[PDB]
Amino acid sequence: NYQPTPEDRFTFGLWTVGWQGRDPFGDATRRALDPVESVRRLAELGAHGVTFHDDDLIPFGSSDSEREEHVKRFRQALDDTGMKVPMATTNLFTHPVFKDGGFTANDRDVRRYALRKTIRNIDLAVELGAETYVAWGGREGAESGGAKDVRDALDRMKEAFDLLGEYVTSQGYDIRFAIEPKPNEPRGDILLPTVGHALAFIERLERPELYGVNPEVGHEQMAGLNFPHGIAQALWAGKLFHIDLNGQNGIKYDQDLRFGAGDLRAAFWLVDLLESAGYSGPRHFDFKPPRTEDFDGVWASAAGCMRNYLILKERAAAFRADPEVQEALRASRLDELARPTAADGLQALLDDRSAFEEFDVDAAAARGMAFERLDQLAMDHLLGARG
Amino acid sequence: NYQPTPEDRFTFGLWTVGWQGRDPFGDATRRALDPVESVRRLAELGAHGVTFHDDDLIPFGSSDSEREEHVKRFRQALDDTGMKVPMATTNLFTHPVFKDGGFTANDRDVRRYALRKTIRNIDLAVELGAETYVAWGGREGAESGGAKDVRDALDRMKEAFDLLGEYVTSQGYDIRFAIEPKPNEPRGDILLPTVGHALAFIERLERPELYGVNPEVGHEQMAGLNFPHGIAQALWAGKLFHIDLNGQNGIKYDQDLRFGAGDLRAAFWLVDLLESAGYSGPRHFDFKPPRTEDFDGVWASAAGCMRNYLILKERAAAFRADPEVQEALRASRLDELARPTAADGLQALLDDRSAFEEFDVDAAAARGMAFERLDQLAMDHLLGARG
Amino acid sequence: NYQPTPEDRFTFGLWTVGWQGRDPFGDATRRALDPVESVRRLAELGAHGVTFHDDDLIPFGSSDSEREEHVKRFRQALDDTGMKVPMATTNLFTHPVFKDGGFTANDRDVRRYALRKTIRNIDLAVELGAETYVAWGGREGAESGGAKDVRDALDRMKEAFDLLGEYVTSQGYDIRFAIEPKPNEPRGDILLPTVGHALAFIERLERPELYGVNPEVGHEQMAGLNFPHGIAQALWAGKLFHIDLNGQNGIKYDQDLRFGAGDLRAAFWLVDLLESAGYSGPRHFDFKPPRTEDFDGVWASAAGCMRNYLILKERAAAFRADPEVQEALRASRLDELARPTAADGLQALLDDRSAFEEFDVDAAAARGMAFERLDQLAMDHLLGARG
Amino acid sequence: NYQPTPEDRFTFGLWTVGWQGRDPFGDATRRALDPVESVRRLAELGAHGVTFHDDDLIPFGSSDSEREEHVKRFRQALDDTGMKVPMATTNLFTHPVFKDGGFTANDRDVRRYALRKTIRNIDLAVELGAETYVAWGGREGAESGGAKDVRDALDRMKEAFDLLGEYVTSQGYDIRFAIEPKPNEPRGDILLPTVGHALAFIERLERPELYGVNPEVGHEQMAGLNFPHGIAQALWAGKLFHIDLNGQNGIKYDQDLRFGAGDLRAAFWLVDLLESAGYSGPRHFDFKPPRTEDFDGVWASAAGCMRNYLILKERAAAFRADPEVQEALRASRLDELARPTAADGLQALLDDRSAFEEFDVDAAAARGMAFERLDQLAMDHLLGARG
Ligand SMILES: [Mg+2]
Ligand SMILES: [Mg+2]
Ligand SMILES: [Mg+2]
Ligand SMILES: [Mg+2]
Ligand SMILES: [Mn+2]
Ligand SMILES: [Mn+2]
Ligand SMILES: [Mn+2]
Ligand SMILES: [Mn+2]
Repeated sequence: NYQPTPEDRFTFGLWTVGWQGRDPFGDATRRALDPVESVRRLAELGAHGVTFHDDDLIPFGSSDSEREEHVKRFRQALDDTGMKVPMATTNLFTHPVFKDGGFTANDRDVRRYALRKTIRNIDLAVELGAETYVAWGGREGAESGGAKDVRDALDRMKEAFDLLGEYVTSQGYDIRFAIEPKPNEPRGDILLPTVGHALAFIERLERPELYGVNPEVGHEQMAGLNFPHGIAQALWAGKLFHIDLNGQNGIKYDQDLRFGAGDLRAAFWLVDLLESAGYSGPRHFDFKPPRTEDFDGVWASAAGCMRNYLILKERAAAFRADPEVQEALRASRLDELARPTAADGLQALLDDRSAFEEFDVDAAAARGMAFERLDQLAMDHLLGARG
Repeated sequence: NYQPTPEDRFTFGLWTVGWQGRDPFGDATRRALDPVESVRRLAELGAHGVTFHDDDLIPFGSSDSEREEHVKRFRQALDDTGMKVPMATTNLFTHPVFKDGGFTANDRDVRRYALRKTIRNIDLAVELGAETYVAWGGREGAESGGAKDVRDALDRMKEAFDLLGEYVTSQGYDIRFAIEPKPNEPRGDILLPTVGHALAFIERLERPELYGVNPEVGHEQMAGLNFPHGIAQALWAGKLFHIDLNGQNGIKYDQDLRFGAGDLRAAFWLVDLLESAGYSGPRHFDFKPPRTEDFDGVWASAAGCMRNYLILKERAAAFRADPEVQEALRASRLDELARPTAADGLQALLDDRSAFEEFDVDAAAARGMAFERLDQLAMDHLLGARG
Repeated sequence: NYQPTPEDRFTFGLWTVGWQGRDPFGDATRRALDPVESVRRLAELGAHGVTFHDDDLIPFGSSDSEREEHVKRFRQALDDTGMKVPMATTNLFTHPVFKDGGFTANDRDVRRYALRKTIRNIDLAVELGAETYVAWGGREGAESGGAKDVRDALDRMKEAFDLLGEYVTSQGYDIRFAIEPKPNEPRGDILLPTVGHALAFIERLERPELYGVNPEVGHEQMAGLNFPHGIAQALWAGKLFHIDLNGQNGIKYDQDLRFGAGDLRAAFWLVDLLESAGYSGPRHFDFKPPRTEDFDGVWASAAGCMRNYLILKERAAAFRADPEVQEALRASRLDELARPTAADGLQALLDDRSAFEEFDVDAAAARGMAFERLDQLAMDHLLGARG
Repeated sequence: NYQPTPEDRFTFGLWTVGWQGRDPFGDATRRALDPVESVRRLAELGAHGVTFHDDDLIPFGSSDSEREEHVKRFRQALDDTGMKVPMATTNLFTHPVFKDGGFTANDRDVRRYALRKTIRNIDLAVELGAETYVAWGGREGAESGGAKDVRDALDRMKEAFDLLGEYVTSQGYDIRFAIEPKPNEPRGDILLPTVGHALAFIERLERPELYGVNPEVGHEQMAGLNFPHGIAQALWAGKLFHIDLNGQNGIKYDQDLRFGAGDLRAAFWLVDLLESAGYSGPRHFDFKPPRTEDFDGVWASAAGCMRNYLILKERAAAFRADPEVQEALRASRLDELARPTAADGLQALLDDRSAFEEFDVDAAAARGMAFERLDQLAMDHLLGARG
């Protein structure tokens, strides 16, 4: 019941089920997984593919011969299981050299190094069949006001992304970029902190068509924002290239709980939106099995991610197909929201006495919106109190 | 000492000092102010100008006869004091007809009425010499997920702003629009909730050059965001058309405290940024004197807004003029942040062996950033524990 | 299906369904309800009783004859419907005289007035059969640091509550007090901001046995706290006298959505706790039907409060009775949490080599807690994915 | 200028300046410090003393032989510099055995081990002259609702603290316990999450006089609470045994910035309260120099903690000494707040017609509170815009 299949396009980062449980206050509680074991276990649970940072697969500072042997094992595991690699990314945050950032580090030589590290892994991503390259600028930011001139840093960030668009264009690579926003942690404030800031930044790049967003449930909620609303704005702009699914309990540290946990009604409205919009990209889980768990709990947590999506997908479809919800949407005038305000045009609007001179504002004000019934129907469907 | 003059460009909304103290849990504590009296008292305090909603100046429902008397009195008060009207805006949130929004109400007739109400006040704003027209969509949004399809709502919001841009260009008006974001309150979630979301939305308008942002200190802080960082991104995009200054203590209801209150160091870094970037627009206070105050406290609170700006301006200037701070900025490599990462081009960067193959990452990782020394110098300057 | 009955002990404040929709930015959207109509409508929906502020029932400044006629109508409506009045409270926040507080107003004469207003309504509460008297100190606090010496204010707050305990003891009234915490709004910070602060304060009253807490879902969540955890601490201390149920979407203004909305999984764990602890007080909804709604939406919202509680009660009971959840609780050692750590006593613990000298910390560390399976079983039960 | 001396009682944890910079997303940026070197560097900066976790001083797993050498070296360093050890604490959060807690772990054998580990370090703390023993239950709590029955967990926490109180009283030790609250991180929710919750819990211990709180600036601010207000309630209850000073920017991960950073006006009001109440304990800094810094920045950040305290102390003293501020305090009736509301008794209050029957509420409502003038004087004093 609610069994995931590869057609559901569920993907996992190597670093998700691979997380050893080291947090700001504690040591690791689990040993490291071989990426090959991760690929095989995830295939048996019904996953579609896996994603990776360069440093998840290739030990930092590996020689080229040493790099080749690491890829070849991962290689074979993907071949054996039919697992795809739809997305890859760069670790520009763990090594101490990135303590003030990669692309916007104050030191110029670190910025050049970060670009070279990124470009090497783009090559590898394309070889493995990745269609999306994610950038999470986790160290781009500041703890204090004078440490970072944000106008200069945005110049440096634009320069880096423009150079990367140049590289893939010169190589003829069929790959797009997705910026993953986060408001804070591990920096006090991170540049491009929300979906909105990232969307605005993309419009100033030299070729904006190459760049989209990879929003994460928990990151927008870390700013108290409505995640389905932000996803709707990304869809409206044509910029939802990828998505990170997990759970988060409000405004605190980045929890990365399994999808479904955290804010359950936001999860319901998110799945309703993705499915009714026909989003066809990967459903990627950027989550961390809590460090209380042994490895059997790791795979239970990963399976739970996939199961909760499938349950919510079923309830959202039942909600939209219910004839009673039908009528309630018409009663709340959702179909009128979808109609133009003034397709007659500006001149006609200015000459329409019914729009102002003779508009009965008191009668219009008395009309109820009937939102609370509509919402209780949605609650009933989520909880299985109707079908 | 720290006395404002009209040259400082301090402006205030009629609705700020005119707030009667009604909050969700309590009735008014102050009598209503005559707009003419506000203009005169504000001029006596050293203000540069005043701003208004249509309904602050002209009582809602006023006959075309009564509307003319109200503007005449106000124009006369402006002339007698000198005082300017740099910006105006529409009240699309108080009357019950707007309970589901103005531009994005589900009911089409409400949406047409909201546009007609706005266009009438654009005409009045231009006659009074306003250069900026502000839109705060306080009722655009939702409490529940099914009540608003956000993709349709963004279509309607774009339709509204495109029509307004058509109107002003057809009349030859030399006015620009500024969107004022806010994440929530009075709606559970408000559309375009942060500076970034509004900046992104503007790029999809038909004539994006006509539109910028009017960010408010407290509104970005209601999402836990760094207001100076968000202002920097607006400046970087060429979109800071106007600014609302006030105070806010973190993530809670919108407090609208006087400027300087709330987060004091963020106010310092904001004034440093505005003054160093050469922002030339109004320094506008969107604040509410607390309802504990009588009219003497109203005027004391308004004077405090201006005074705190002027103190912070002095300390930020002293900070940037200090040779020891200039040293510390070079020690933290802020000057290198301003340097192109790779003006030598993509190919040169790829061939530069010093950027990767022979980059000593451990030596680079060992470099201290000297940020804490720089920040304590900024502390000392703010507190006047050095000159 | 999921039909409320008076035995479920659901209660509503007159001010909940009576809320006219006036918020900080908008006028009322609904006319006022006669308390008699409220009592009759709520009885037909299956409610158990109603609660009131003095000012909900008796217009402020009513004469004694005028007071008598208002009570007599309410009176008869309760008699006709069998509705109970289990709780009442005082409005010490709406009138401008309370702008700096009631019990902790700086002005001594206002503090005496607040006590006299409270004592009059205690008499009325007892006449109507109330067993709990709630105090929400909504104006007790400050916007600025110097306005309120909190040690002096806590002295004044203790003095007020001690005097009230004296009054009911002298009159022989069978009634208890419950303090309703809230962290902020309408004051910048409110004294006793959380359940914990209120519990601590009660221990310094002259007769602590007379005082408990009335926690509200949304208020604890306004501080980002775990509401079920706080309710557990109140139960542990023997202090849960009353509870306010509603919904809240994280850290923002006090939304007072209908119960079930906001944080749905917290609602599930709250009902699980209340039912398994055998809480026998009223299930009181302190909520506000959104101002988008007409009166038919008001009653739909109120019915939804009751329905969601009953659905969650069913899912929580099914969760606890599931033999698979059974085993999972034993697998996660919840029964071991309920056993003493050292019932053998201090001397035996100090002499137990297995507790330290010979404890195998590495073997103990390797044990998984199996929390993620347990939690996915709970998710499955909430969503009706198992029975 | 603003130079610390041992008389100022500034103390630092070994783990503060000794933090190597490991965060959830990054490896260490600094080498480990020898405790003897920290003691000497801190003494050179003007510190009064140092504090420690057992595992900061003695490497975990040390033989009883190796443990003695470590303490001897440290005692010698203390003697050479003078330096005191006013408080000590137990690390019950780093080792993986504590992944579900120490005192409230579901596994009983872990709970017994946590007690034995703590009791060993109490003996060491007393030998080094510590007067306060701090407990931060960083791992007590949960990520999911069913993992922890909080009522049983509070039974186990009380059992643990009662046993510790039995131990110290049986040995004749003259040490007191201080509970350090925190709302979340590293657990999703931590038990006893705020100052109020811990104060309430203490009153249910067997010997409550032995236990107080160790509040931390950033931890209360992680719940959006007013830290000076919470300190005032701890003082009012006689329970402020110790304090942790640092900086935090609002509701996010625990930043542990140096004191003065974060919320600057709250730091001012905190220092005003501590100094005016005559708090005599240590001024302890629980902070982390940012991982961007080298060892020069570590020491600069520590010096900044002390310097910012001393600047704020001067400005708060000037504020309270200013005759114009004393005037403003009387104008705001702070002196009347300090007056008993009804020292004449319940019966006299009931018979006082001036308190209700003849109280002119509209005249009282008209009184301005003059809070904004008072607060701007406090501003001026903090910024040194008056003397
Ligand atoms: Mg992510
Ligand atoms: Mg504003
Ligand atoms: Mg309530
Ligand atoms: Mg601490
Ligand atoms: Mn995350
Ligand atoms: Mn505002
Ligand atoms: Mn509430
Ligand atoms: Mn901390």
